[PDB]
Amino acid sequence: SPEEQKQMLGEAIYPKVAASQPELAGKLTGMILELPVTELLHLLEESEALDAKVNEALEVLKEYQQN
Amino acid sequence: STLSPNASVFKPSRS
Repeated sequence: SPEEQKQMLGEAIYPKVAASQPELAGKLTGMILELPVTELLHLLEESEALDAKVNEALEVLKEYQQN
Repeated sequence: STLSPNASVFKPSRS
């Protein structure tokens, strides 16, 4: 299913996210998993693309939880 | 953004 597709890609993305955000990795990975599979495969191939997506999700999350 | 702060926390599986 698409859900297991995302979950499987999440399994590869999570440790890369956790290496820079060990506390928020679960939440940041889940946010990123909204993206389509082709984009997720791109993030797994390009560490600087994943990093920028992590930073974006960080800023979206902070705005959500602050103001 | 396209990212939602309402997204589910990702949980890894284990054996």
